[PDB]
Amino acid sequence: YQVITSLLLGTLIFCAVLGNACVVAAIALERSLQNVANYLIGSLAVTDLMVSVLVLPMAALYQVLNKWTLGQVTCDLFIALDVLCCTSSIWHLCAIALDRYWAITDPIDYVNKRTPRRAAALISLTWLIGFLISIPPMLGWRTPEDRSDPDACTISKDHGYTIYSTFGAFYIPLLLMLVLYGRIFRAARFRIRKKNERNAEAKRKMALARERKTVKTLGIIMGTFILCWLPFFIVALVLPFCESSCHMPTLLGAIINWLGYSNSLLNPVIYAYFNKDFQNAFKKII
Amino acid sequence: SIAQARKLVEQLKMEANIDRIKVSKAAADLMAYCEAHAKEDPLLTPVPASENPFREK
Amino acid sequence: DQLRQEAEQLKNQIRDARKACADATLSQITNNIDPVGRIQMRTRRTLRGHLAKIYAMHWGTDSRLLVSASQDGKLIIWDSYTTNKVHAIPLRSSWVMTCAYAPSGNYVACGGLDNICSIYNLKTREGNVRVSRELAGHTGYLSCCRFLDDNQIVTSSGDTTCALWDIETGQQTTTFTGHTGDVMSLSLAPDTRLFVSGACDASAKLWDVREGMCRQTFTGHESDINAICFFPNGNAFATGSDDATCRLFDLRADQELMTYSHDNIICGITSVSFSKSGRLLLAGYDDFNCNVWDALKADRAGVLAGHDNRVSCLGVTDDGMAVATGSWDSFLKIWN
Amino acid sequence: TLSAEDKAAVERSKMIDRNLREDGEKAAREVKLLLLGAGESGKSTIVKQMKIIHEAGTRVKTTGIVETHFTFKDLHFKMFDVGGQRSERKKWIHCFEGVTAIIFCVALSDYDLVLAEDEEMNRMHESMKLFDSICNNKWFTDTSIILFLNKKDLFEEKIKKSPLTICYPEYAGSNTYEEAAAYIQCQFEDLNKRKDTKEIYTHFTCATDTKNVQFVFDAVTDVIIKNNLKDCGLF
Ligand SMILES: C/C=C\C/C=C\C/C=C/C/C=C/CCCC(=O)O[C@H](COC(=O)CCCCCCCCCCCCC)COP(=O)(O)O[C@H]1[C@H](O)[C@@H](O)[C@H](OP(=O)(O)O)[C@@H](O)[C@H]1O
Ligand SMILES: CC(C)CCC[C@@H](C)[C@H]1CC[C@H]2[C@@H]3CC=C4C[C@@H](OC(=O)CCC(=O)O)CC[C@]4(C)[C@H]3CC[C@]12C
Ligand SMILES: CC(C)CCC[C@@H](C)[C@H]1CC[C@H]2[C@@H]3CC=C4C[C@@H](OC(=O)CCC(=O)O)CC[C@]4(C)[C@H]3CC[C@]12C
Ligand SMILES: CCN(CC)C(=O)[C@@H]1C=C2c3cccc4[nH]cc(c34)C[C@H]2N(C)C1
Repeated sequence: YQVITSLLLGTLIFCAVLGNACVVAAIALERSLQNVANYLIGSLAVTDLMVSVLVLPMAALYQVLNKWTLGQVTCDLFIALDVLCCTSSIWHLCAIALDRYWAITDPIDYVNKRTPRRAAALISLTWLIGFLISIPPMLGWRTPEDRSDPDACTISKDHGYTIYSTFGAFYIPLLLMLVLYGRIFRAARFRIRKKNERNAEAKRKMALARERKTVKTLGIIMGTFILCWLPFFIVALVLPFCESSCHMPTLLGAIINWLGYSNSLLNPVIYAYFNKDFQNAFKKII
Repeated sequence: SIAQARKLVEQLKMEANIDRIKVSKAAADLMAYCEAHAKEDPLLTPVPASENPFREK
Repeated sequence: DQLRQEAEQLKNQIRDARKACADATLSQITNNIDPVGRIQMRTRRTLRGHLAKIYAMHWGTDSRLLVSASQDGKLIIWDSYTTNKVHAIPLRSSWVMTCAYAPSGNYVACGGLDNICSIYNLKTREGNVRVSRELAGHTGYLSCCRFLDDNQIVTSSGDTTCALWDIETGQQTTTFTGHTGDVMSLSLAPDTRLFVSGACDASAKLWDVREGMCRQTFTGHESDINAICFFPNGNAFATGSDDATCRLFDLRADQELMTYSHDNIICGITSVSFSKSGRLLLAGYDDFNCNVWDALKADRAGVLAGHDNRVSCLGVTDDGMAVATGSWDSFLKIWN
Repeated sequence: TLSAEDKAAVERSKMIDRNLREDGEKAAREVKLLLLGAGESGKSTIVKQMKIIHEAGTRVKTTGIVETHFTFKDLHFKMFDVGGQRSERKKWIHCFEGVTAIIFCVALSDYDLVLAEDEEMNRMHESMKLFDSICNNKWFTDTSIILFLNKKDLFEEKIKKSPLTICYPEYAGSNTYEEAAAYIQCQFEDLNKRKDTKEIYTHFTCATDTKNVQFVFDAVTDVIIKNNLKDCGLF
């Protein structure tokens, strides 16, 4: 019955924890992996590890047992950690996009003004936004319906709070990431565009290869972010405003929640397990 | 390049007039040096950590 | 002219004399020796702080303080026992490819793509290191320098010529000419009267410091020699080259005794030194590994893996307690 | 351990480490360029063109390596001239691994001239051989090359006087500055075996004060941007 779901959630959590811990350890003990971009990739891995070791076990226990058997206080701590660690992960993706945009568009600041202090500041802002999204519900904005059911762990359904949290956790990061990666896509195309016939043909094949590569990479990043987090936040924005006539199946809600959770497992693959330097460092470790 | 040829041939003839010993004697003199100083070689025979300056004071 | 005829006649005479003096190979003489066996060395200290490739290091006579040179234009005096940076000398030219630490411990020399050997006074009244003298006169990059004394230093540069300097005056007391290619390495005999230099013409020459002429020439390698080091006895020396082979030459036998090569190594040797007793021959390779060779057996006794880019410098303490290998990975490792 | 001398030694080590880290951070903010070329290949002209009003961001003359430090548009450049190193390059060419770009200077007017070592050796052919050797080293497989074609007016006068067929027997075209210059630029670019990894930026050195330095700045910024794009997986 629930043994199959228990095994599936356990292996998902184990894979996420192992991948994030491997990325963090590789950045910690490797000396070439000690720059601003890899610092941001390590902070994202740390946030995903926190997601996988603090939120995912409790979410799986809630899913397997089909009820909350940990207490209302522990339910509030779960909701706070879930929103804080996941908003931090999304805002880490946004900060990585911003750092890439600055590195590609502004080589002068890349050479001169780019320091690890910038990475630390970006991480601090991502965690600060996560706190500003997850803490205010712990202090007010709590209708009695939240604690009205002891055998449940549901987020606040207040329209103002749902708008604030859902927008400032996904939609502002989503719009910012889309704009930044569109500008990066424009800059990359501009850089790619700029017997004799054989050399011209070789250059043209090279240009199309690079264009396909940049389209594939940006598609991978943006599609992973979208398919992992967009389905959940659409439902999180629509259902609070639809008190009735919008009954939510438990299966689909759990699926969109665990897509959001599995974003933390997919992030190390997208940002760490693809670039050459991380692969070389992991092979050197092994 | 004839002036340097005289210097080169003088160098070769000065090198060719040195006294040389048998290779067996040289090998024996290297063996004797290696075996006489083997007990005094920390790298060849591992030293205990008590008097190893790089492990314990 | 016709001088080539008697030149090759003298070459043939030298070869015939060397063959006549060769009665038994070193392996046959040393066959009855029991093997030194597999040797276990682990990194004991990892000196950190260099931010570029390390090209040279040199141990002190006290076997505790070592100097390292790297492309970031720094000359760091380490304390290997406690991993403490005693000094960090900023170099005027960041292109440094050699360094030496004086036997008295008072001075440190370095040189590189700039053709100047800079002498730094470590022990001064104010406690701040200053450039004592800048030795100029070479027309090629300084490859190696060794403090012959507290006032004399012998240099080798990429102008095919080794020189003997007087630090007090700053002039070349003696210039050693005869090499056909760039001189890459230099080693002083323990008696402080002779030195050998391995050059890019695939030959090593023995020089008389006082008399200033080449006593002997050893031509066994098939490529340029990158490293040279006397046997602790002082009657032999080992040479490392890009031929991926190490060769033990004997001064008295005036020829090669042993070849240290393996089928699994095809990368050149960048550094060579002997153990305190001379039984171990330690060589740094371009495959970021150091192979410990049984100098009397031509059998590998151990591998000092642990570097990432390329072991470029390597030296053994005078007391022989430990061996330090610096690499292009910007890390110096004490092995012991 | 708790002794005063040990504490003082560790404090001095920490201070030295802090100074080293500060110096390394300061040095990482500099763009390093390697300047190469033949003997009378206009390297000195390019260097002097760089040093006009902006420089420096009992010493003994080096004559081995010369460092030119200039700043253009808030970018710090260090250009290393190794013309005075009369020795085997392979024993020190690896010291320059990791430079942002290589400024290879070749004079267009030396196609007619020949080297003094032997008459049957064109100076332009020697420059092409040097370019081929330096463009395909195992150390500079990732390093872009900024090619400067100096002496354009002298080249124009020479080709108006002497044809280009002497330097290139396979050349077949009108003796005009545009066509001959394009042919020489294509011959130098065809020596790039690492087409997929590195790019060659060619500029004809001009008497205008800031155009050559502007070209170097544009090439360096393009190299940095493309390196960032490659790291991001977009190039
Ligand atoms: C219709 C037409 C065309 C389209 C149709 C088909 C073709 C394309 C389909 C879509 C692509 C899907 C995924 C492709 C994965 C793939 O091929 O990955 C390549 C090699 O990986 C492996 O060999 C194996 C993967 C990594 C190794 C395993 C990692 C560990 C997994 C478990 C982790 C948890 C347990 C430890 C590497 O990635 P890449 O060569 O595809 O190209 C780029 C990548 O897309 C960029 O994201 C990356 O950017 P970064 O964010 O800075 O890293 C770039 O550096 C670069 O790697
Ligand atoms: C939430 C989880 C379960 C989602 C798992 C699927 C994603 C990894 C998918 C969703 C959209 C996919 C993308 C959709 C389309 C493309 C274009 C495709 O075509 C190209 O090679 C681009 C160049 C060209 O087409 O010319 C390459 C793969 C890519 C980026 C896909 C990569 C994989 C993505 C991100
Ligand atoms: C893109 C890569 C990383 C794969 C990601 C796959 C996940 C999105 C999958 C793997 C296992 C799945 C889970 C397996 C089983 C269940 C139980 C299932 O239970 C029910 O629907 C009935 C009980 C109830 O929910 O009330 C709900 C979905 C859920 C949590 C699934 C949600 C989606 C999960 C986490
Ligand atoms: C019953 C499961 N629960 C209660 C613990 C949720 O609805 C979780 C709450 C979330 C949530 C709300 C509001 C804003 C947000 N940003 C990031 C997340 C977030 C994470 C997100 N997870 C995936 C599901």
